[PDB]
Amino acid sequence: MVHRFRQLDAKLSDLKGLLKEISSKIK
Amino acid sequence: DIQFGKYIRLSCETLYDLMTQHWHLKTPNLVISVTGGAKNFALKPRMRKIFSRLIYIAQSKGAWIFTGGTHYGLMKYIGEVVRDNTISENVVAIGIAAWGMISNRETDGSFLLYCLDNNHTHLLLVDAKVRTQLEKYISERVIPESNYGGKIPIVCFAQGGGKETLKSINVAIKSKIPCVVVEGSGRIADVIASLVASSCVKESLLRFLPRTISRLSEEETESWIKWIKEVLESPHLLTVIKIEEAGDEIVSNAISFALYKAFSTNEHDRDNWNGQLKLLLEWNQLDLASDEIFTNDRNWESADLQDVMFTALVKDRPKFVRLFLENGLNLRKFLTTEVLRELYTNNFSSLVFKNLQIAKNSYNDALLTFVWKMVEDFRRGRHPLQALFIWSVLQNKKELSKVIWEQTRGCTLAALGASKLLKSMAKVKNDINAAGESEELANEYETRAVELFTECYSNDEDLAEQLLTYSCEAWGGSNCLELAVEARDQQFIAQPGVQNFLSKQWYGEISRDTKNWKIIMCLLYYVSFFTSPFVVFSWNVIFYIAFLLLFAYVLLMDFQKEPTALEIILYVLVFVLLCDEWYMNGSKYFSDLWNVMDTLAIFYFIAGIVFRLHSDESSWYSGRVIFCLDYIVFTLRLIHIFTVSRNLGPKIIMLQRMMIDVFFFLFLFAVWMVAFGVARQGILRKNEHRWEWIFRSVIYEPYLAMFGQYPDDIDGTTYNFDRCTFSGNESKPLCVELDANNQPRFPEWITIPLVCIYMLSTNILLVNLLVAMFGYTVGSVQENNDQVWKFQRFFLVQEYNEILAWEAVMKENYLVKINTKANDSSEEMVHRFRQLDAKLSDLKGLLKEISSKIK
Amino acid sequence: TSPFVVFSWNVIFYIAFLLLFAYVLLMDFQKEPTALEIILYVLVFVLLCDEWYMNGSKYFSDLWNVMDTLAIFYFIAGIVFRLHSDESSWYSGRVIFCLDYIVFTLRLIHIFTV
Amino acid sequence: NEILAWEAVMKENYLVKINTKANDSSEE
Ligand SMILES: CC(C)CCC[C@@H](C)[C@H]1CC[C@H]2[C@@H]3CC=C4C[C@@H](OC(=O)CCC(=O)O)CC[C@]4(C)[C@H]3CC[C@]12C
Ligand SMILES: CC(C)CCC[C@@H](C)[C@H]1CC[C@H]2[C@@H]3CC=C4C[C@@H](OC(=O)CCC(=O)O)CC[C@]4(C)[C@H]3CC[C@]12C
Ligand SMILES: CC(C)CCC[C@@H](C)[C@H]1CC[C@H]2[C@@H]3CC=C4C[C@@H](OC(=O)CCC(=O)O)CC[C@]4(C)[C@H]3CC[C@]12C
Ligand SMILES: CC(C)CCC[C@@H](C)[C@H]1CC[C@H]2[C@@H]3CC=C4C[C@@H](OC(=O)CCC(=O)O)CC[C@]4(C)[C@H]3CC[C@]12C
Ligand SMILES: CC(C)CCC[C@@H](C)[C@H]1CC[C@H]2[C@@H]3CC=C4C[C@@H](OC(=O)CCC(=O)O)CC[C@]4(C)[C@H]3CC[C@]12C
Ligand SMILES: FC(F)(F)c1ccccc1-c1cc(C(F)(F)F)c2[nH]c(C3=NOC4(CCCCC4)C3)nc2c1
Ligand SMILES: [Ca+2]
Ligand SMILES: [Ca+2]
Repeated sequence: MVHRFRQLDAKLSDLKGLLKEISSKIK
Repeated sequence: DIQFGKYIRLSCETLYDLMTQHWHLKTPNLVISVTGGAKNFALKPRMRKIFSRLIYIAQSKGAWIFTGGTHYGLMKYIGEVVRDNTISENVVAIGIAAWGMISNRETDGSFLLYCLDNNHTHLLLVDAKVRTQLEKYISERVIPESNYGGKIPIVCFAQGGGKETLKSINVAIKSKIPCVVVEGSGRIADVIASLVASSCVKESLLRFLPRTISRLSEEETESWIKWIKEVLESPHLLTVIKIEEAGDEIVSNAISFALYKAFSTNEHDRDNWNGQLKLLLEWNQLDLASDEIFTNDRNWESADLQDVMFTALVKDRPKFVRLFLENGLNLRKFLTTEVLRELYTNNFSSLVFKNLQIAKNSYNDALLTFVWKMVEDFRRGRHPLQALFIWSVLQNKKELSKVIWEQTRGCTLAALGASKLLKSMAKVKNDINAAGESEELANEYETRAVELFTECYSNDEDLAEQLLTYSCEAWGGSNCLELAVEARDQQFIAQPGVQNFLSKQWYGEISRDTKNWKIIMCLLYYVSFFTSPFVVFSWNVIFYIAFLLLFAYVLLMDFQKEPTALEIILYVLVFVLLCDEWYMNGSKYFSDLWNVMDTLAIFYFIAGIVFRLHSDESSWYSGRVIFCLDYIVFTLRLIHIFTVSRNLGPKIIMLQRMMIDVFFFLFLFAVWMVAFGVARQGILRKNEHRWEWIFRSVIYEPYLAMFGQYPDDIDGTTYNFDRCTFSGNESKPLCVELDANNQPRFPEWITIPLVCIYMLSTNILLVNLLVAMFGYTVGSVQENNDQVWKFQRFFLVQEYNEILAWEAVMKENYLVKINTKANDSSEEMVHRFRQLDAKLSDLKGLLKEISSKIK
Repeated sequence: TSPFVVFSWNVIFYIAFLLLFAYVLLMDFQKEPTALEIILYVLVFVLLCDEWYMNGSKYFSDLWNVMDTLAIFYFIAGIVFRLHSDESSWYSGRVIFCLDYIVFTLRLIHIFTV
Repeated sequence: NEILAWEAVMKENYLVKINTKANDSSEE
């Protein structure tokens, strides 16, 4: 499953990047 | 005093002066349960575990414990645990109680609205502030022999919240070094744990303690929120035992972390790092110390560390030893004559000293005397690393022994020597657990050496043998292989590499595994063939067989009155064999059975010669008989000779395991023989006055009965009077008792069933049972017999700079492999999911920050 | 006072008793009881007294106990035949003693279970 | 008396060990 959980972290990283981008947008 | 105990009963520092001298000694540490005991407390298993571990730690460190002592809830259990531990440094449980809640009050008085806890050793009466003042004074107390920079470090434990608990927490926080600790579960402790805004505080307080708040007035709850704000101002003093945690030694970790944080935040002890390191050394905290101190590479040159290092060696903290070595430390330079002298003179247990005495006196060995004289030389006032390893292993320090062994250059040799030392110490047995641990550690070191040698042989087969042949280099009298032999290391010698080396040596210069029969047929180029042990053994076997043939010919065909020259040659050959055995006399000649047997044979031969030379018929006949008896031993020596067959040796060795079964068989057989023979002889014969015939008819005939012979004088029809004699003036058995009519008198219906039963028991049942036992025995011990034969093969065969660096490289690779081996499996994911929650927490924090930004 | 030593003494005494019984049975068995046979009777009754102590427990529960009672009964019956002073009677008494000797010897199997 | 208390202590330790034994594995 380590192979497969590995897939999960990519979604979290992309979501964090988008969150930072939108935070820059508002401010 | 009190009966169920001194009670000062003072009103609201001076008490401490009297306490120190009159009653008990000073405290390296102190612990306080600030939270009071509710009328009803939830004593779930986790609380019980936490407080039992806390009490055990207090006993280990020897600290006072402060509690109310009302005999309700938590304090009841703490007192019970304290009493049980003290009965089985010492723990002291001082208690304080106000006269308001005491039901019965009397002025050596005895005691029957709270009831005082019985388990508390001491109690104080007041006509809570006194507790705070006493804690403040004890904190302010200055002692020079303190690793905490003085101040007598104090830790306060909180289990359940409340008004009194919050007041106590606040007053303690106002004073410095409170070191408050709050557990996960509690009426108000959960609030504090969750917090680490008025609206959020109100929400947490309501959800965690809903009912009590409604009773409280608005102003009072506002004041409580102010108190909680004051507590929340400084989070470094607060420490929380999170609920999710379920590991061991949680209490010790929490206490150590809180005390370390308090010491670090002093703002004047921050510059000093030795104190922090010593504090983290007292408590088993490796990761925290490594992260805080050694990682930064701030202010230490690694030269002073020696001091701290010494303490670890005496306090059994192997992980800190490894940490010091990794971060830079020359053990060779640190180890000096003075350091070793201090280590051996004082820190060395005298029990091991007398045990060394007894071990040396009981048995003498080269390495035992070497280590003995080394330790005496150190005590009275050269490979010091070996001395440190010996000191560590002797005291049975498992982990530190391995850590030290990792540094020795003679890895396998050191392991074998340690195993031999442990076995020799275990020989001297006085405690079961001590001997068990000694033998277990010796076996572990043996297995480690076997693995290391497997790697050595795999990497380089040709030169791995040089390690076995390589000498000690001052390590000890013997080398690796001899050291393994002395400790009876069947596992080590039974591995493929050592057996292959032994075979290659025994075959000699002859090319190995050419063909067995070619070498026999063959019986400078010739010198190499003629100097091999195989050929020498073949020649000796041939000579012995020829000697047996000559002995038989002289004994049977040509044995005249006067010694003939051929018999003189026989004498010369036997004395030549005696001279050959003179060489082996140097070793434990009487230890083994075959050696004593050969000495016996030689003695019998010389006695037979003495009879031979008398020249009298009755004397030289007895000499011939002596020679005949000696021939049996001389021939039976072939069984010992042929233990190297590789096909017969294991089977021959197996015979040693059948002795118990043979003894049981013989015991039953002898009992039955005696019973049956006595019964029959008494039944069918009168008084016998010839001793020989008693045993000839009681023992001999039943013994023959198992070989298919059937008794004849048991049936009247079969019985024949020709063999027997009425009187004793003859050499044949006495006749059966007769009657007035001159006929046999025995009933004949008693003897026949008896004989049938005896024959059934002996001929059939017993032998089949023996066969079954032999089958089970050969099945059970088949594998161990191979190891035993391989071990004896060493004796049977022996009867007739760059390498150091390469060993270091191989050992370094092996150590790197084994250290990371646990991480190689990586079958645990909890470790790894743990990583996920950090991202979610950071994302939630950023989300809250951006939400604050917009609003 | 160790049980090991007491057991060793009892085993030695039992072996000596067996030797004495065999000697009386084979070499010296005369018409009129001899003092040596009287000593043998005394020893057997001493063993009976010793078993009286173990009688308190489940004496008939185990096989060896009933076997020893049977042996004692056979011995006393053989005595009764022995004292009649008739050839046909004391010969049967000798046969009885011979049969009893088998049980007395076979008790060693039970004795050596430790 | 002392033996009884020592037995109680050992039994308490054993009970605490066994009760939390199922949680020790934590294979779920
Ligand atoms: C009076 C003499 C000259 C006549 C005897 C004839 C044979 C009975 C002797 C002569 C040489 C002997 C052999 C000399 C050397 C050996 C090797 C010896 O060891 C092994 O074969 C296995 C050793 C290993 O595997 O390590 C076993 C016996 C054998 C065949 C001996 C067995 C008996 C032999 C054939
Ligand atoms: C009749 C008396 C007066 C003279 C001696 C009779 C011979 C027939 C005896 C003497 C020495 C004996 C031999 C001693 C040693 C050996 C080797 C032994 O083992 C092997 O042959 C091979 C061993 C292996 O495979 O390792 C077999 C029996 C043999 C020939 C023995 C069998 C019979 C021998 C020749
Ligand atoms: C489990 C089985 C197979 C084992 C024992 C069976 C038989 C071998 C035994 C059991 C009882 C024995 C019998 C007991 C009594 C007698 C009578 C006996 O003759 C007399 O008693 C006459 C005495 C006299 O003349 O004074 C001859 C043998 C016989 C049949 C015995 C012979 C063998 C028998 C049949
Ligand atoms: C009249 C004649 C021809 C037959 C009887 C004489 C013997 C055959 C008798 C006398 C006493 C008997 C013995 C009394 C006690 C024992 C021990 C018993 O085995 C045990 O000791 C174990 C008992 C258990 O397992 O509990 C088996 C029978 C045996 C030999 C008995 C079998 C038959 C014996 C030897
Ligand atoms: C007429 C008498 C004096 C001569 C008999 C000579 C031996 C046959 C006797 C004398 C003392 C006996 C020994 C007395 C005590 C014991 C110990 C006894 O128990 C054990 O050895 C193991 C007990 C355990 O391990 O718990 C076994 C028999 C033995 C050796 C007895 C076996 C037979 C012995 C050697
Ligand atoms: F392998 C074995 F042991 F035979 C055996 C194997 C399997 C089952 C039973 C036995 C066994 C055991 C015992 C005991 F355990 F009781 F000793 C026996 N005893 C006797 C007899 N007792 O006395 C006799 C000899 C003296 C004359 C009277 C008859 C034979 N036969 C037995 C058979
Ligand atoms: Ca020899
Ligand atoms: Ca009995």
